[PDB]
Amino acid sequence: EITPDLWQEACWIVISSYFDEKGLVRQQLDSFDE
Amino acid sequence: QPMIYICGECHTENEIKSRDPIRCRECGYRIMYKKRTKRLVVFDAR
Amino acid sequence: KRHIDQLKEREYNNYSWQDLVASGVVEYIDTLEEETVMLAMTPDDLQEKEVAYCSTYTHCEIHPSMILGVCASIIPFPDHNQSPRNTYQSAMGKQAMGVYITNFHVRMDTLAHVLYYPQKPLVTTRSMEYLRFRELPAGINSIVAIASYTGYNQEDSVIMNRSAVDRGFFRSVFYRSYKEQESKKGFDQEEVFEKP
Amino acid sequence: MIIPVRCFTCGKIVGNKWEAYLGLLQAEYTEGDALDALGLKRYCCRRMLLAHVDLIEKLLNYAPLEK
Amino acid sequence: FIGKIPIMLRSTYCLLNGLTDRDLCELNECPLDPGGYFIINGSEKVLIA
Amino acid sequence: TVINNWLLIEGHTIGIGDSIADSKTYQDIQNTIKKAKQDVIEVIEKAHNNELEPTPGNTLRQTFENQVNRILNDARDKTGSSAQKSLSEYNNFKSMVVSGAKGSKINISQVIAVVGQQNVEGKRIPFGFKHRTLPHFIKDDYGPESRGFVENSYLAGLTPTEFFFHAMGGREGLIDTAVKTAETGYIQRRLI
Amino acid sequence: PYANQPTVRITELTDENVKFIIENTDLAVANSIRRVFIAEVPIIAIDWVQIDANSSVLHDEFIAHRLGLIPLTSDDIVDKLQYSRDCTCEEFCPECSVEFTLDVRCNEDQTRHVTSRDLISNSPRVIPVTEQDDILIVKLRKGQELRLRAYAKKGFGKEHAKWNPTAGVAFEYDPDNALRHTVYPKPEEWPKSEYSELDEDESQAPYDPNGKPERFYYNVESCGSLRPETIVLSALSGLKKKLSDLQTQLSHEIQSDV
Amino acid sequence: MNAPPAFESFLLFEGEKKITINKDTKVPNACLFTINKEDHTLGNIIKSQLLKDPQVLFAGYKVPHPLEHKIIIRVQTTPDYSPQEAFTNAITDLISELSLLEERFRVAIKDKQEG
Amino acid sequence: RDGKLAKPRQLHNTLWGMVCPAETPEGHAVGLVKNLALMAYISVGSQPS
Amino acid sequence: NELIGQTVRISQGPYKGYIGVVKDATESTARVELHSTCQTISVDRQRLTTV
Amino acid sequence: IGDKFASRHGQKGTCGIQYRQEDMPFTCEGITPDIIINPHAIPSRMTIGHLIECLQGKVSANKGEIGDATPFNDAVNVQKISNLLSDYGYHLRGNEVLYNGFTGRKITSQIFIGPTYYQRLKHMVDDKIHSRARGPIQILNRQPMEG
Amino acid sequence: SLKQRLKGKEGRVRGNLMGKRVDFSARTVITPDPNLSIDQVGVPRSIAANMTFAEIVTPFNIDRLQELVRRGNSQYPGAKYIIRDNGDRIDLRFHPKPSDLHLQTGYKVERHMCDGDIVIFNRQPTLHKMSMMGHRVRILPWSTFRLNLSVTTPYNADFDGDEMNLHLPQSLETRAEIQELAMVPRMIVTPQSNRPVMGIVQDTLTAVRKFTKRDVFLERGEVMNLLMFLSTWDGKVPQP
RNA sequence: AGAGAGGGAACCCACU
Ligand SMILES: [Mg+2]
Ligand SMILES: [Zn+2]
Ligand SMILES: [Zn+2]
Repeated sequence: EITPDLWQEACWIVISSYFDEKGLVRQQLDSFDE
Repeated sequence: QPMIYICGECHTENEIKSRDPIRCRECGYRIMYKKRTKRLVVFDAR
Repeated sequence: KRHIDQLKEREYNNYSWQDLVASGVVEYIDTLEEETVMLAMTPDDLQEKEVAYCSTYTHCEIHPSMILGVCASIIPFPDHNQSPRNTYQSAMGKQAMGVYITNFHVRMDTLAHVLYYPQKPLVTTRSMEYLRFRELPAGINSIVAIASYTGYNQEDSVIMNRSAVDRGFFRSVFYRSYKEQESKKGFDQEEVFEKP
Repeated sequence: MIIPVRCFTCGKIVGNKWEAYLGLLQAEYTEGDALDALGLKRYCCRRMLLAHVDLIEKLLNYAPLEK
Repeated sequence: FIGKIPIMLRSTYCLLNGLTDRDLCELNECPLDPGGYFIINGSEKVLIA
Repeated sequence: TVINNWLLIEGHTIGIGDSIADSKTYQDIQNTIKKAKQDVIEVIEKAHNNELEPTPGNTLRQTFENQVNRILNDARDKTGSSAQKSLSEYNNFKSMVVSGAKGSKINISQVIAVVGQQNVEGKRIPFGFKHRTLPHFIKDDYGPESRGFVENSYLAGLTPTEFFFHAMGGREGLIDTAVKTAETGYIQRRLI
Repeated sequence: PYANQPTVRITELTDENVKFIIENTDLAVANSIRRVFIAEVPIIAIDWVQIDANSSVLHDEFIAHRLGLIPLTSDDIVDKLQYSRDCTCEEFCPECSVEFTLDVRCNEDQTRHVTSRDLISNSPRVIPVTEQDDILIVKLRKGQELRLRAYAKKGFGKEHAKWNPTAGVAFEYDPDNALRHTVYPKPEEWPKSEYSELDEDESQAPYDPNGKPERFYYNVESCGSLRPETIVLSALSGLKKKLSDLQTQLSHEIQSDV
Repeated sequence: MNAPPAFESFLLFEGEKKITINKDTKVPNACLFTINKEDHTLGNIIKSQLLKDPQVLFAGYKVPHPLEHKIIIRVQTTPDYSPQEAFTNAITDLISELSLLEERFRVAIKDKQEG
Repeated sequence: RDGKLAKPRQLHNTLWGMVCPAETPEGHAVGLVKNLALMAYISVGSQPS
Repeated sequence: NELIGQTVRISQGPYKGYIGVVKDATESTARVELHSTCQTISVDRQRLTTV
Repeated sequence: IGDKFASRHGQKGTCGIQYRQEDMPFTCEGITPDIIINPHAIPSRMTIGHLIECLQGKVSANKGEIGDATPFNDAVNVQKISNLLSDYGYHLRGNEVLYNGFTGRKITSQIFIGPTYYQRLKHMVDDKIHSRARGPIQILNRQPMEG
Repeated sequence: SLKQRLKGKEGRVRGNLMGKRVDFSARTVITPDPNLSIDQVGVPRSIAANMTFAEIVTPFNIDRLQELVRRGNSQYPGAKYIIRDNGDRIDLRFHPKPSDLHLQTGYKVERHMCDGDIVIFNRQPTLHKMSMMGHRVRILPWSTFRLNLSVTTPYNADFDGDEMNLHLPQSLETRAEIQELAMVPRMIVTPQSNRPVMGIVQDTLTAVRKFTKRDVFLERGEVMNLLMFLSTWDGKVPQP
């Protein structure tokens, strides 16, 4: 189902997933890689 | 007269000479680290 | 909710951010496409029925705090400040002494400023967990008092505690490297390391 | 890096509390319960452990240059 | 051999790509370093976008 | 010397208790903001139906813009006045403003009651996107919140859109400060 | 024209702190006694650190700093020690110093904690205070080591904060401000002190113009270098000694003028 | 660099007088007592004790600068009564009450530790 | 640098979420030098075929 | 002088116990670069004791 | 003194003076400030976030948890922070009765106190102090050197 | 080229002839100090032990200057240069034989500057004449320029990392000129708007506004503590 | 007891 009011802790889970997958310097590394 | 250097990655020590190319004997690592001085140090604990 | 359930249990389900991108839940919107998108700020306010504003949302912002940079993310309550103050703090935050790197004992950096007892902030943001500011911090939590006094915190100055400083308060250490090599040349000038 | 020996404000000896603080944390206590289980009433002594980052454990991973 | 081109750290053609943090600490490189910079004559260079 | 040494006995501070007004003042501020917002909305609905008549000397869009800016400035002034009637004579913001040492009434109004309208180049926040200021607003939205008016104060904090518009205003101020210096110095050099 | 008679009433006495009340004395006397608690009480602390060898991740001066702030048991030796600069010895002796030796090398894969226990004194009485765990000086990886000799000398809190025996000296007079020295804007919001004696209906005591500060409440928590009561005894002795020396110089100056 | 050594707070030097008496010339029976290498932790008590005399018309003290370790205690007493006498009586009164306080603290310790 | 105009330096509306609104060098390079936002990502580009 | 560049130990005075290196020396006094503090201070030759 | 410190809100400033612990003011308990900042730095700069950080720091250091300071929360306003601080035996708005460090008489005003997060900037005064007197001289023209 | 060497803001005419590098100048951060007069600047010792004033040997000061020369250099009270009658410089930092350390009337002694010496204190954007004023030297321990609070307003220096430039007038004639023209007491009222530029700065202003209120009353001890700090007090406690 | 110093130009980041 949906996240009615535990959204405050649910959004930071996806933020953590993004920054564990990508990182802070994906621009430089991916640009030089391509 | 020879100076003792610590062989970087090897962490072993060896002698060195004047006008001697800087090489370790274990694996020829180029980076040497000079040993700590033998004279006394005294620190005010402040 | 199932996405959150599979996303909390990372390193077990191998459910990454890329899997959520593949699931058609999030997508990357660039600046051209922002001109033709109806963007919800937060879901708890802009999907519930009210005196309706638009009721035609296409995308929703993940979290508004992600509009800020890396140095504006370490500011506690940056929306309560004034914007020039936030800019000046963004300037100063790239200048605070601290453990700039973990292997600083190996690096022969010029002008290495490191600190004795850096601390994580008691008042932190959620975004510091992703800049890893709690692992290589820059600054110490200090018991400040905002008081007029003898007259040495007059015009943008602060009175410090001598005993606290003697207890290692902000006592930093400054490293400076010096490099020099000799030059084998055409025998006219020949540098060599020796005690003169 | 390593835990300060004294609280900056008080001078209360807090350097001997860090390992016990970690033990109380891994023994399923709250941080507030662990602090006053160690006996830290003043919040200036509480911030010394509550906001410390034990960075020296990161520095001990590297092999010592001198040996 | 055409020539040597610089490599920014933590790339897919750097030595320490995908290495574990223990391996990085064995190489005297910290896992905290994000890379993305070139080492030119020992100087760390950043290509500003 | 002697006033500092008396200040040692007296002591002077500033805090978060000096930035909070009683709930009656907050109710007054919120009522004024709501009334002004509804007034702006009804002015907008007059402008849509061509019932707004143009002031002699400018276009209809500006009769409208003058009306909106007038209403919002009146709201800012009224909320500031109603905020600065509730210091209770011990508020340190009033202590510094009345003495004239640091600050003014505008700072008190912005901290306690409302930041006010944010401006770029003397007018409201322009439509950077296609006929909207930010992608969160519907197109052709000439309301207070869409065009840069901030109804929150520094005590309550700004919503992200208000934060961005406030950052725009601060950027304009910093640009002015950074560009003024060289021209002023050159004028001084020529004059001397 | 003379000094009032003060009196002491001790509410509790623990190995950490002492809590007492001093009545019938002036405010300046009470504040000075607090300041002499913080500063003028001499204890024994490490001040001369000679690093024979060091391979730890922490540098030499960081280790010397951490050795400075370690409290030492000086309950009875500090009264016998001369100040180091006042001694006629050959720049160090057991009459103005206490010798400590640290000699630790880590020969195991476990992280070896060089604690305060590894500090070995030649004087059995002057030992580090550490039931409680030891004070962590430096952690050691395998292959690292540190050897040092540290001389501790007598000093007080004005010189450096490592000679401060007190963890915290709480001091307050008139907990319900009948003197009205502090003026609350809204006294209802203000929590009562530990020594307040007003009922929960009342916020603060009525004002009296003829009153004066008296009945000062102290909470002197020691850091372990001294027992909390010998801190007070040494403080009173030190303040009396300072006044006596001031009187002696005063007598010399008066005799010089006449 | 320019950090004063930590012993500048309390240690005198050769050619430094601990106490210097300068007779004031503005009003009769007034003296400035310049105490070297001291702070408020002496002058405050001396001032408070000198205010308890019924024959001291003015009792004050100030530090010229917190970075320079000296205080000046200004004493104006009633005529027929020298300010130096008031000073040397204030010191004795302070010593008396402090010794009495120390003895009473000893008695309190003996009461508390022995029940 | 050193231009008396303001339009290349101002905080445009389309800087929302892509670039930080607060962080900038406040010298003579206000608005010109910017710092990227957190979740903002520069598309590395692919072939249109 | 002979004392120049000689590790000395202040054996008398307020700075007693400090190890330093003599930078300048005279008949009366000598400047000592202290190993502990970031400061070079001058003391009498009668107060110095070489290692 | 002269060393340049700064908050996390653009509230920079050099060290004016350093008092010892006995000269620094103190609360009813033994807590003295580590830093004492100017009250006049607030009203014109309008860093209310600094005050809120101080209040949340008191709440966090008493509660035993690292406080949350995300900008756009709506779950943490100043009133909730004050209500959480009131439970730990403090004033609602973080004010605390400081006693004077010199005279001992309690300060008439109630000083706002609490823990913030201060940053020491790279800028010392030893790196910036320099004097000169007929030292090195340029060769192109006989004027003193630069830097 | 030569035209490029002359035409610039870094050339010969502006860059070298108009604004040139000068000896006898110091630059360090300023920190506030309310315990010294408005015409006093608290300079560090290491700055005062490096900037010298050429004092002429006269029979009035021959013993004092002789003692300062006996101290030599780095004994703060000391000097570093002693200039002969024929313009010959003799070092005091290199410790010559005691034979050529005499003083007769006519010698110059470049001695380290002490308390009471006059210096020129300025900030960078000297937009008016009160941005560059003369102060009296006070020797304070730490390594900053301790200057007063009310002089902030003409200087526009807010102590948040500001560093000032301190020039030393070398001649006695220019010292008297600075004392008689560019003293901050003589630069209180500006000619641009016939008003003072010093004023009373923030904290003193607020404390004096709260101080002079009607409901402010002072106990006798507090009154004596306050009157201790009046420099212009004739020693008479006013009637309450 | 043997006593002076030099580079120079270019370009980046901050500092008030
Ligand atoms: Mg400034
Ligand atoms: Zn090897
Ligand atoms: Zn001895």
